[PDB]
Amino acid sequence: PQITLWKRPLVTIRIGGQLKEALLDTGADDTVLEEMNLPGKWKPKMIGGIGGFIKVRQYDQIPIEICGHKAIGTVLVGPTPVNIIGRNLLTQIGCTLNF
Amino acid sequence: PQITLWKRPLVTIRIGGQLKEALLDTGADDTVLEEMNLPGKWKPKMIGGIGGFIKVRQYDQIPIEICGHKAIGTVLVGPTPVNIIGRNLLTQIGCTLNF
Ligand SMILES: CC[C@H](C)CN(C[C@@H](O)[C@H](Cc1ccccc1)NC(=O)[C@@H](NC(C)=O)[C@@H](C)CC)S(=O)(=O)c1ccc2ncsc2c1
Repeated sequence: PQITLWKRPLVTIRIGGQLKEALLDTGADDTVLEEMNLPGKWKPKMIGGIGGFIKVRQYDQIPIEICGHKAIGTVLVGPTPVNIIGRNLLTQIGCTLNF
Repeated sequence: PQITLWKRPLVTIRIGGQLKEALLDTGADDTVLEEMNLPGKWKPKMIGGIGGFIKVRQYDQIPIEICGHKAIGTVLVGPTPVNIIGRNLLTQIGCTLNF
């Protein structure tokens, strides 16, 4: 699809057996999901945003389908106000910026 | 151009006659640049994301050339981690997300 940027580029994603709305975010190196109780091992991480840093749980090799396109990779989970699909997954679904 | 996402989508901008490197950030509502001088009146504003809010200076109707494309719009200036081109200007330059 083509997504214009008049509004937030929110799309439906499928992860760990939930459908979620998530921002396709070219400014995000990593994918950051709102708090959710994913199974499996994780590693602690701190990521820096506009207001400072938050602590997140890093889960590896998590399947995520982004409206139709399958990806698998690292997902960070923590107290973000929005689900963020970052470049690690955007590259996998062949997402580009175009102008 | 078409810009892939295996690297940060950093582009050269020209603003107030100065060249800077800024991140094309579809997850950002607004454009916020690191502390710098810009001509004209500004008003205090606060903007937020992960880690909470920061105080910025809002400059309206500021010309910025982004990767050779002209925009004129709101530029926020403050303690952002990186120079960010947000949707307010990405829309002006005709930027879309495609996959
Ligand atoms: C490169 C620095 C950048 C800040 C990283 N983040 C991604 C960014 O697009 C966020 C997304 C966002 C939107 C709304 C609420 C909260 C966040 N936008 C924002 O924080 C913007 N907020 C809004 C409301 O658009 C602000 C810029 C104000 C306009 S980020 O979200 O802080 C982020 C994401 C992934 C990641 N991986 C490693 S460090 C890292 C940091």
